[PDB]
Amino acid sequence: DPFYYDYETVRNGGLIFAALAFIVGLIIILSK
Amino acid sequence: KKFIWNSEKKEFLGRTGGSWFKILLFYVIFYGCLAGIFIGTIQVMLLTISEFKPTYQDRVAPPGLTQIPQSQKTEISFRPNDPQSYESYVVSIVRFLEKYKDLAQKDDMIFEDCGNVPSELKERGEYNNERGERKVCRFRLEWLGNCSGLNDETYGYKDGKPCVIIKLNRVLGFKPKPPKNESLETYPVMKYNPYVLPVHCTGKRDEDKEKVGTMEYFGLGGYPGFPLQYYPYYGKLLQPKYLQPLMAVQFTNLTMDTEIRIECKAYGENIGYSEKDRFQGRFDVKIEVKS
Amino acid sequence: AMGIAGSDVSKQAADMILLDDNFASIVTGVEEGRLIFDNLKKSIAYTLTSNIPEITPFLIFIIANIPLPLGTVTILCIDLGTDMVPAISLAYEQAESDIMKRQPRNPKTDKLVNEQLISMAYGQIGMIQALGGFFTYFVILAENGFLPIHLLGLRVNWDDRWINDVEDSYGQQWTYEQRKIVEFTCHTPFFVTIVVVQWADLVICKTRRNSVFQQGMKNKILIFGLFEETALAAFLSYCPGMGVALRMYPLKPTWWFCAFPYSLLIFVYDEVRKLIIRRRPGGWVEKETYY
Amino acid sequence: SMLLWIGAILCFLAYGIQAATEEEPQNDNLYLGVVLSAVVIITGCFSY
Amino acid sequence: ITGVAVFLGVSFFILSLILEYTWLEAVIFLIGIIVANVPEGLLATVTVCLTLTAKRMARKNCLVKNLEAVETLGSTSTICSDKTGTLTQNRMTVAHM
Ligand SMILES: CC(C)CCC[C@@H](C)[C@H]1CC[C@H]2[C@@H]3CC=C4C[C@@H](O)CC[C@]4(C)[C@H]3CC[C@]12C
Ligand SMILES: CC(C)CCC[C@@H](C)[C@H]1CC[C@H]2[C@@H]3CC=C4C[C@@H](O)CC[C@]4(C)[C@H]3CC[C@]12C
Ligand SMILES: *[C@@]1(O)O[C@H](CO)[C@@H](O)[C@H](O)[C@H]1NC(C)=O
Ligand SMILES: CC(=O)N[C@@H]1[C@@H](O)[C@H](O)[C@@H](CO)O[C@H]1O
Ligand SMILES: [Mg+2]
Ligand SMILES: [Mg+2]
Repeated sequence: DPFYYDYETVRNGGLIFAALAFIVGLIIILSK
Repeated sequence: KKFIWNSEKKEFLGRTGGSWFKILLFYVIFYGCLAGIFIGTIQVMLLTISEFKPTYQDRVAPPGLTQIPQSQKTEISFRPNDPQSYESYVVSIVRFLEKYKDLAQKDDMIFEDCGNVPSELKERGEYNNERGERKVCRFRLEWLGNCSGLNDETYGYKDGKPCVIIKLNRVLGFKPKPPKNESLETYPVMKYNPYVLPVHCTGKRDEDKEKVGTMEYFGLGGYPGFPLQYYPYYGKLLQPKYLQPLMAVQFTNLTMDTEIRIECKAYGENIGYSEKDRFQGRFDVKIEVKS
Repeated sequence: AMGIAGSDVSKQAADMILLDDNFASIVTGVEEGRLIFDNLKKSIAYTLTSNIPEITPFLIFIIANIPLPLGTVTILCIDLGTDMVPAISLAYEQAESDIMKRQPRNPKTDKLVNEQLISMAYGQIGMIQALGGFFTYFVILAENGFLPIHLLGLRVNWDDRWINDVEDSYGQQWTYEQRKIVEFTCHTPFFVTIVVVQWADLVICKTRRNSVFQQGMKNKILIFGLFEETALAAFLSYCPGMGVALRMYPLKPTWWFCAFPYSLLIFVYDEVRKLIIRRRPGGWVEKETYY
Repeated sequence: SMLLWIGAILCFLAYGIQAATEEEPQNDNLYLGVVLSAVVIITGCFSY
Repeated sequence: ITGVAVFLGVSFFILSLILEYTWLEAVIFLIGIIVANVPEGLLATVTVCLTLTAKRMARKNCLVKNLEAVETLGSTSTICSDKTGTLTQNRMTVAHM
């Protein structure tokens, strides 16, 4: 049915991006 | 403290007259530019949407169950004796049913007699304007039983024992799927499993359940379900003046001068419900006929 | 005074103490002073610009009786959620030029929040920022068949908690919670878009005079903040049940890039003005816009 | 801090006026005052 | 800040009743418009920023009892110092031979 979205997928997708994003600025700010 | 009106430098509101003009020009040009961008961006967005089908329909996946008399709080309270008390309620019924008379469906060209019994859902092509302006299935007020607005009670409607119908939210492309024969909760007030989507109403509250003993359902062909044949809806632009199927209920023995609650539940495979939306395929009402 | 070589009474009276007794601190002292003074101008501006898009929906919400484009909850996530981290980062910015070379400000002639700042943020950057937000707002609605032209005056029937037969221009019927779930879902990108534009406003407000590349993006705090801000926003929409606790629902991917151009346009506009300030020390660019 | 305070009290006062007039009004303006005031308290604690 | 806010709130308060809105709600807007206009997060931003700058002063043994005093040194136009102790080392010391 065209009235269903695999929200959980992009939901998890977003989670992943944000989690990854945090570690990146973290790496940057803790530059050594 | 507020003497910026004038100065030796001829500042108006603390500002020079010529420069005012210069600022005015900048703002005007700039603001026009932004709007010109904004509108142009919007024009794009217009062209990213089809004119026949919406791009996203996931939100309306659970259908809804509206009522004809839209009470400020789903509550009906009035005097049977007093016309004025129920006059306002009556008016709402009048407007909705106005576009349903046999006379209203004057043009045979745009009206198809679907039939006098439920029949196969009528798929009407792919949703494109390659075909023409598609056809609508009719619906006579006579189909409503003993709750006909313009017939037995043309202006009276119900002075006591009021009628109340439910309606399915008009939805593009919904293919209803009637429930299978074997459902444990299913109470078979009718045996029409093949071509009807049943709606049954119960008090929900035990106190209310006792309060109303019986209710009378009226359906096309004496069947208490939406006709599968009428659907699917093809869109307002594609199908102007499309008529939603109507199902009516008239309550029988009732408790007067008391408040009771009735829960109307649609059933079928393709129907969901939510404990946060009291109207998402479910239905509640508070009703009190005080004399 | 000098901590180890000074009278105790004088030290208490003094507003500043030197432990090492290195008189050189004064030099660093004024250096920081004139430096922090500027960076505050920068910092204050970033938050201020945000208010124009913050407030704007509320205004039109009354003017044209449309569904509310932005929730108060999200605003808090901007003023006090995302925006803060970049705002702190601004202070770390190094001096554009050697400040020690310039004269003391005059407390009458030069002020912290000048008239220019307002016109720059409230008048221009914020207004562009707001336009990006509305674009996204109109886009989402249309993409679910709620056409911009058709959204006028719709507020009244919209916010009613009982009218569940609202008609979209496509022609479908919607229940209260659904169309609310949409209004909430619509609110979330407005917030998101706000971060997208606040990207540009952050960069441009990193420098007053020199170009962006000229200053260089060596400020680690600023960089970490952008990622932190972005991550927070993203998480804010995709954590389990945010639409339950804070009434903020997930986002369909194409939404994220809704206003990337709007912000880019912002970045382009400020940079070209910075160049215009550079090329010519003429007053019109300076007096009107050099906050 | 004082200026923010005036807004908060103003938010708090606003909710009362709102509650009396409408029916079941949204707790938005109220929520605003609490956070606004809290900000000052937190700010004050840090400053002290 | 407030000066523009009142103007906006008042102007809206006018255009509110210009449209079919009652005094009862028109005030609610004027309050709300002025309210949401008020900056909120800025207070803690500025304060945190100020303390941070002082830290580096304290890193180099430059301390200030009053936090809001760091900016004053940069914003000065005239100075006056005491020759003894402040400028001198206040020690009789071998000068020239
Ligand atoms: C470096 C920056 C400025 C470039 C622009 C940021 C882009 C790459 C980031 C910022 C936020 C991100 C989005 C956050 C959430 C999701 C949900 C995920 O399931 C699909 C991708 C999507 C939609 C991401 C796409 C990439 C994205 C848009
Ligand atoms: C320099 C600037 C001003 C050029 C302007 C280009 C604009 C008008 C173009 C470039 C990229 C385009 C966007 C690309 C992505 C999407 C997602 C889509 O689902 C809605 C349209 C939208 C949002 C487009 C709108 C039109 C757009 C914004
Ligand atoms: C109907 O409403 O009216 C009839 C009188 O004309 C009556 O005999 C019949 O029982 C009624 N039926 C219902 C279902 O109300
Ligand atoms: C069309 C119809 O009535 N079909 C029913 C079927 O649903 C039911 O399961 C069966 C009982 O065994 O009896 C049949 O008559
Ligand atoms: Mg704000
Ligand atoms: Mg001395």
